Amino acid sequence: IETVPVKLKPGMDGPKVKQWPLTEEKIKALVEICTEMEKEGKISKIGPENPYNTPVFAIKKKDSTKWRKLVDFRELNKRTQDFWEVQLGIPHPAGLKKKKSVTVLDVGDAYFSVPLDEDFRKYTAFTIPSINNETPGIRYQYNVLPQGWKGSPAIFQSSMTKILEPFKKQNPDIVIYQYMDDLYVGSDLEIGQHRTKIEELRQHLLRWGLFLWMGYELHPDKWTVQPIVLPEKDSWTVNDIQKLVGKLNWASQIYPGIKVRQLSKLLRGTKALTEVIPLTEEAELELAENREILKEPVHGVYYDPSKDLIAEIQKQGQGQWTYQIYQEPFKNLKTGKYARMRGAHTNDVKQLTEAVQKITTESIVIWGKTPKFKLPIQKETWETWWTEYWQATWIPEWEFVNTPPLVKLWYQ
Amino acid sequence: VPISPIETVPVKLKPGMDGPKVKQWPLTEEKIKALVEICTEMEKEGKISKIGPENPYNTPVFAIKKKDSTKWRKLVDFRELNKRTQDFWEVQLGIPHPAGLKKKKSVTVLDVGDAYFSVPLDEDFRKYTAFTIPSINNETPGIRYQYNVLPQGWKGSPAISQSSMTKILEPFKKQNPDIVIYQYMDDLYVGSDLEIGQHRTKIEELRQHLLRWGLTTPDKKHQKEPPFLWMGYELHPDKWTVQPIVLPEKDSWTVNDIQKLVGKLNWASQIYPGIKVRQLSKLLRGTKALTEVIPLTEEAELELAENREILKEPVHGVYYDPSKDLIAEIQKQGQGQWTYQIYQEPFKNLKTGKYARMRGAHTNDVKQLTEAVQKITTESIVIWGKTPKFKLPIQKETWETWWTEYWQATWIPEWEFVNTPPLVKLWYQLEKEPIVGAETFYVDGAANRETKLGKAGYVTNKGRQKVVPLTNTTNQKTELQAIYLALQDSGLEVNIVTDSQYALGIIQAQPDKSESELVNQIIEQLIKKEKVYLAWVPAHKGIGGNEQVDKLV
Ligand SMILES: Cc1cn([C@@H]2O[C@H](CO[Si](C)(C)C(C)(C)C)[C@@]3(OS(=O)(=O)C=C3N)[C@H]2O[Si](C)(C)C(C)(C)C)c(=O)[nH]c1=O
Repeated sequence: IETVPVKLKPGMDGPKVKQWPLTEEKIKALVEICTEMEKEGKISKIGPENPYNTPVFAIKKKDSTKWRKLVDFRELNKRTQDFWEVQLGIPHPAGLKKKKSVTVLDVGDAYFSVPLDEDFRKYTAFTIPSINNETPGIRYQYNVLPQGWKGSPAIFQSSMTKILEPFKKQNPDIVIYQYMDDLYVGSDLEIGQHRTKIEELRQHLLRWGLFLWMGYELHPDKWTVQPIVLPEKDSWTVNDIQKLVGKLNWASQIYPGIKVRQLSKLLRGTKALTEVIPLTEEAELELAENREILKEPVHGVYYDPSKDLIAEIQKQGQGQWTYQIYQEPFKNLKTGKYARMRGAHTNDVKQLTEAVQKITTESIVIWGKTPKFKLPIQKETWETWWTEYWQATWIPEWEFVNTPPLVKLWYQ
Repeated sequence: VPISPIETVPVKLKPGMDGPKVKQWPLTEEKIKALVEICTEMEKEGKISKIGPENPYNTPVFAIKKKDSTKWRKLVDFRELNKRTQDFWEVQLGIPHPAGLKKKKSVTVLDVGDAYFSVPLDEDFRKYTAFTIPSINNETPGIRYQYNVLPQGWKGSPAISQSSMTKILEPFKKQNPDIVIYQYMDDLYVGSDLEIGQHRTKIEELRQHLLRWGLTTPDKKHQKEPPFLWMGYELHPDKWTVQPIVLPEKDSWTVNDIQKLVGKLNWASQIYPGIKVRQLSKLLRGTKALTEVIPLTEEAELELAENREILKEPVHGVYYDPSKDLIAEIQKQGQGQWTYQIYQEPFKNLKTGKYARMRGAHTNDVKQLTEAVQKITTESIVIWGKTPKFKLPIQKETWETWWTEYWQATWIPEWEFVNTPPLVKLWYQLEKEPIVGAETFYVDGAANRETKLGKAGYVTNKGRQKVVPLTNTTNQKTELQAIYLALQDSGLEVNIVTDSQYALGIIQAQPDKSESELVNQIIEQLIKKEKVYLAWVPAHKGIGGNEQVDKLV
């Protein structure tokens, strides 16, 4: 006797989501994968009486040579009524984001033993499609807790605790978090230390019964929200003052105090763009006080668990991407940049996907609730290829920008 | 010989609903005579059963001897029950496409409509299947019956029938990785690239396997001679084409009349290269009526001729061969239209297609090429499960310049340049830094929303200035006109300064064709310039010409 019944919200029915076309390579890979999952009772073939469906696809895991099955439960999770504590105080771990280092461990394959509630199982239906629709797709549903479902960790949570307390006692300082298939553990420990620190949890966990041999190390030292900086120059041309006046005007949206009157006054006139204009003292002071306000932080910038987190991304060129997270326009909760040379400098789509993952991971760690992305890319282009580079167990939500912001440069 | 049973699929009615109660029809004695004759055949076969009136439900029975064919056939109307029957997994989504089919040396057709008919129906659901045969003259109680099998016309029959057959065949398919078994409608298609003799064995074997569930299946689907009219196509032994298209020559073209003209030429395009559709289509966006005659932009009636010219020469596509590669070629048809051919060996197409520019104010050739490409990628994955190698009319250097500079993220899969004019190219490029020694034009526009009167003009560092009066204009058009004046009165190198975020946007998208012949004349000016630097500044800070040009009110 091992399952916990579960339902949906009032008027919320199972998912009926279209499977998208897959490559012959991925299908053959999902077939093989899925046969074995059947041999071990993990999932079973279902009849035509099950109408529901969730998309599924295949990937090559982080630092991997083997294919892996990925199921997009985004819709099923929005249909899942999260389970809650019975004492009102409910905390996300702020400490993890405050800790020096955060190591992510994939604890998904643990759920493969724990059974799923019968009256819910029909809801995890999915199809391996055929090529050119010649044959009817091959359908299954889960018998055990599925990777990708968020109501899945909530169940194993008051069970993992048991698996984690033999560590929490021992290392009272460390913080441990959980978002989906992964465990987030951070420590204010020396790297050599913190690193070896994980094998202790990575090992003591197998004793509890328990892929998991790869390395991804993560750190928070940065500015929460990178500060806006103005340039320092000895000679300023009309074009420089203009770009400056531009950047500042944009910043006064965020920092009310930004005045650019004396900086504007020199702009009066109709001089060649490339002409050097000498700075006055009236506008130096204007520039001085402006820099100060820029050093200091936005006032009353509160987070609020009731609204959603929005991540914006800008393609700056040469594999450089800036990005911002927020819930309120002009109220950045965090900024940053991904200028990495690990992804393709020959593939935009590939670079953006990576950008989105890293920004997602950063989000979970700071708030525990991934961001709603605004992509600098035509809808069709993104869905056609993003899956070909996804390496994570979860998937955020995302809209699409179609008009280039003027603010691109103002960030880098 | 004992037979394996065909387990039943649990069926349920919708959320909080109950069986149908539709009173029976008033029939002809003759029909009643028939229905009785028939239901008696069925009773013995087990297909149906007699029931007590204790069973609450009922579904109306119709009867029809059809089209000079003496045979009388029974026909239940489950329309109601259906509407109260749960949803099942859909067998419908998507249509296989000819260019995707993989031929085999040997192919046998087995009729399996009979097995279908032997598929047991869920017990707890049989109840809702009840139906009554009226008695002659109404002098006796009607005969009560409920199905024990999947009733023709019922909602869950095609799915469950297919599903049950998928299951029976599963083991066979496996134990014989060499052959292919397809399931379409009420037939099984068995193909194999095997020795003429061996194939017949494999059939005989299949037959033995299906007999384990007591099903006897004869090569019965009526033998027909190629080509086979399947879903709008002609499937010849080695080639496929669409069934003929013939278009209307009337002068009284109406919305349906044209709506119709679209559906057929588009269909024709998957195989016949170069069929334009824009023109005839253009006036249809601004309509809500489907019943009246329509004029013709000449550019619209000419194309009809082009299509017709293309359509008089038989054109066929091939079937798929997995070893050989997959290749797609794209060409610019002109005017936001494109065309492509997917093939394996040159001068032998699998299929062809077209892509028309999405509706937008302004656009450029590269963006469109890119879209056409994603479309072909998507289609190709659907049909062959892989992306083809692309042969595009665009230089590697142009593509490289474009994407590295484009503000969005964009991507074309493995592709190689093909020197076939018209080449797709970049028409102009804005400088990245101001231009030393080039005249700086501070431009500015404005319109009074009420009066609709504005001014568009500029002032320069060289002292050159100009303000032009306009009527019937917007606070956006004035801004673009101003930029246009600067482009007109400046030399080959020019620095332009606007405050128009709107203008910046349009031009920062680098379109090469627009709807505004205004934005379209600007593009033309841009083409002619050697170096154009476009800068932006904030309004009402009273800066430069926009300020000197701003005070001209
Ligand atoms: C409509 C149709 C199809 N087929 C064949 O069935 C299979 C598919 O069914 Si159909 C198209 C109904 C579906 C929708 C894919 C299930 C088929 O056999 S294969 O194993 O050699 C490979 C196939 N594709 C078809 O062969 Si061909 C038409 C390619 C032929 C020219 C005779 C060699 C017929 O023999 N007759 C038909 O009328």
